Amino acid sequence: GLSGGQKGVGVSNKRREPALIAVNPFIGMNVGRYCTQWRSALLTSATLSITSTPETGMEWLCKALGLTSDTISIRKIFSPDVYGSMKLTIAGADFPKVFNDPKEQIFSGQWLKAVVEQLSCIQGPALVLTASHYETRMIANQLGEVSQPVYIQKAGQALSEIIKQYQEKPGILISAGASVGVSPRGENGEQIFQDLIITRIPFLPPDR
Amino acid sequence: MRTLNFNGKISTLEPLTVTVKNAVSTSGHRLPRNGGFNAAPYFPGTSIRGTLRHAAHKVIVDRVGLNADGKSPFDLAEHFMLAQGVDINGEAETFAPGEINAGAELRSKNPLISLFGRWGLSGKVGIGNAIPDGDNQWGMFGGGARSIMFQRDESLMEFLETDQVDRLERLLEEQAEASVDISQIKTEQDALKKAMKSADKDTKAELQIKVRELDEKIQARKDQKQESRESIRRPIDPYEAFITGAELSHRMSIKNATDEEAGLFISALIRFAAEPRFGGHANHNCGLVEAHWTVTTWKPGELVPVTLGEIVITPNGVEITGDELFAMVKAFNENQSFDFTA
Amino acid sequence: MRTLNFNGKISTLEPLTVTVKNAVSTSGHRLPRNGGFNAAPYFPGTSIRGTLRHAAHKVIVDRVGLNADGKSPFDLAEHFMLAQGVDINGEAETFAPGEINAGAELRSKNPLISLFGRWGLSGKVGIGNAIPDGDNQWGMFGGGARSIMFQRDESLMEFLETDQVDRLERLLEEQAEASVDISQIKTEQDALKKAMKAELQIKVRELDEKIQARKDQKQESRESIRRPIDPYEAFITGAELSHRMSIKNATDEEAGLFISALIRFAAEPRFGGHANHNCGLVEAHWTVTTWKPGELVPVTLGEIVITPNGVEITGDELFAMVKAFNENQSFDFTA
DNA sequence: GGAGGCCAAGATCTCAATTTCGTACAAGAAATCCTTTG
DNA sequence: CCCTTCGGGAGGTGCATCCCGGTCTCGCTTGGCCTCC
RNA sequence: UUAUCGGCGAGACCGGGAUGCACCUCCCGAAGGGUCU
Repeated sequence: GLSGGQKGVGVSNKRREPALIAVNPFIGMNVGRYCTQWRSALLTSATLSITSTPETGMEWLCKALGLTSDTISIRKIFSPDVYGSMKLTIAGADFPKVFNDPKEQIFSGQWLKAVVEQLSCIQGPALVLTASHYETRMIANQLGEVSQPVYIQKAGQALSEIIKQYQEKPGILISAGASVGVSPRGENGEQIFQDLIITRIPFLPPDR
Repeated sequence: MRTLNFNGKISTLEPLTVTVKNAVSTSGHRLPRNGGFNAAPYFPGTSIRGTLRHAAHKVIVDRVGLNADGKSPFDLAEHFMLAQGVDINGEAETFAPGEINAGAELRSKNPLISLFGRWGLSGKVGIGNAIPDGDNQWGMFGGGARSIMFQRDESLMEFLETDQVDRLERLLEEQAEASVDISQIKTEQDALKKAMKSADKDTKAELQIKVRELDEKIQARKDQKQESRESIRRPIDPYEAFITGAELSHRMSIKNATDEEAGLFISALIRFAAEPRFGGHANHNCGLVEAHWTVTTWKPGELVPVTLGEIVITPNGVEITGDELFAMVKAFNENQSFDFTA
Repeated sequence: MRTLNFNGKISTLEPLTVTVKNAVSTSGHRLPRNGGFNAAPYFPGTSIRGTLRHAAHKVIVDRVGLNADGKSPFDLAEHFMLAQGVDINGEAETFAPGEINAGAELRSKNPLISLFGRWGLSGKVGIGNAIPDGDNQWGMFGGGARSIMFQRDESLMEFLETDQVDRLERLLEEQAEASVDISQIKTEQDALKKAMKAELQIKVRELDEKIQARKDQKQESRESIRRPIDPYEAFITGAELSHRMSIKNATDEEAGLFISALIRFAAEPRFGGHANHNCGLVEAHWTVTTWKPGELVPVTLGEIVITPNGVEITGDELFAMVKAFNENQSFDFTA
């Protein structure tokens, strides 16, 4: 536990047994060893590059899997020149602070009010992607029916159920961080959310 | 003039408690935590230092002696100077140029003030904090509930007159009605107190104002009550204290201690051992301790210390070991040239 | 003018228990632990102090005496100040100028309040906690279950009237129905608790209120009869508990009052509660030792032994203290 | 007697005042679960 | 194979210090004077 | 990048005094009983 990684409390998937979870601090390079065992491995992803510069936005894998210069064969970022259209709306600096007191996870009433108002100003199907399920709960409580069907991802609920329910009847869909690589298709390949609302950037909590 | 380090351990024969204003919060009585909230608590060196300073003050009072009616020659200002280092007379500077060398003569003629300093004069004695050796050596003690005597025992009712029984009846009726009213005030005011957490900073002032007026309303509801002011029936909140048998490592240092100053300190320890009480909650007999200290000297320039002896304070007695400590105590006792009215 | 330290042991004639509010949790009644969940339980000094304070108060009212009808001259405020330490009239305050040097005269005139103090007046008596000597010596006592008398012994059927027999049958059937309903609702509550926030707590409060309403929808027998009794933790019979009290700067009168209160407590040596199960009965022996400040060792003034066979006092110092307290007619408790 | 070094003296004058990161997340499998039950 | 109780109640107050003591410099050139060669 | 080049530096103990303590019993009630070499 102490030597490296994160400590936590676990509840086993089957039989729901209490446990004390720790992180193996030397199996991080074993996966890299495992990849290199293959004749030639290729790690590809849509968000692997933090930045737009290949040789400075890729060190998260270089360090996480332990890859030194032995295993940096090529680092390239390929994105389409024009793929779809993106309009951007942002909360300026004067926008209310999200957490009045983030240490106790308290969302400021001003920011919640503004988020509720802006969500109520939408006129088409939309996918709100919160960070926490607590935030989902608070925005759902403050927000009401806005002429757009509301849908909520309950804590632990598999996103398949919520997405299937929301597909047939589109509208507001609040999803927490449980959805990481699942997007709601329109059941025939068409976009069914003109608006994608990130209420707050999913900042990770401090790890003391 | 040599440095004496008393390194040792204090066992807690009874629970050991203290109430430091910064340490305590709205939650309840809590010991200071030697760090952040969840850090291991320590007994303040301040309470220990004050206890031993008062013990030394009483030692000096007895040494000077009392006249036939039993009063001490010292002025009240001198009592305060000796035991608390407050010059109520109203003159003690620090950088007085003429007081540059008066410190030496003052220390020689006033061993207590030398030992325990004052405003402007350094204190040769430094009493460290007492920190528990092991874990879980502290807990909540003394929690309870003040009840009504006549309701716990009915034999006390045959002692009261009919008019007094009626007074108790009115007291209990006022208790019940005012308590339900105060409970309603408390529930509504904590209902809006939890709205403080998520509130605009401008509205936080209004929330504080509303809480303050509701507290004033509580006070008014208690004031209109006639029979009693404070509720007889009440749970007494427990206080945080070290467990019985808790072993706390303790460290003291008399810097450049003369023979007479160290002797006075040892006499203070001896007289303290008569009532080995540290801290508060004398009710519940908190503070009784069994402390043993090894006195070690360290001549500057030497690579190792020399253990002069050990001071063991136990409920069965005070054991002084080592000829050097006996010599210091004897030198302090036999030195008649002290003037504490300086 | 000496500080008397009573160091000794309390043997447990019948199990010794106390329900400290902070100690007891929803899990069950537990003795107040000496630090954490796993330490050795102790008997609070608070309960001992309260018991001996009430004993001293009874000593004082007995010494003052009663009228022909048998009424104590004191008033309610005086009674509370003496044994309870609470000023009904509200005429008490700490660090009050003018009370300076009223301490000595007040203590001399009121030895009891000198011993146990009042709000703002330091109490000379400090009543330490009872710590068991060895390991174990504590366990769960009481237990059992209240049961329907009428299904255990049947001679009572010959006592009850037919209408009362019908009432009993209705009681039994309706309590069985309430039992199954409450078992179902409590299982639901437990499952919801296992599920996991403020809204959940509000729902829990609403469900508890619904349970209370169901218990209120009960024509005759709102409280269940055939119910288990939660055991209470206590010290075992014969448990030796090391005990330390100290009268700080005690007069002969104050110490004599304390010894008199000890005798009156030994009249009914009960500590804590569960008096229904005779819990709290104790036999205690205390060596009384004084320590003149400045002296290196303390001197044993005497010994006090409390036993059902009697109260033994040895050492002429304790007799002198008791006689001094009894002889001193200059006490004024109506202050 | 020249040629290095150490010190003193030389005119009055330029404009400006500072304050404290981020908050809560968790999918399909060799597993050890297991070992049952017996 | 029973059936897990009621609620009581939740402090009053103190008091919140004094005083030091805030630096040199130097950002160039020249000659007069001192010893050195 | 309108050129070329240039460590700003050296010294300082901020320390000296204080007990946070003073008052509260958490108790109140119950048979766990009955069936079988």
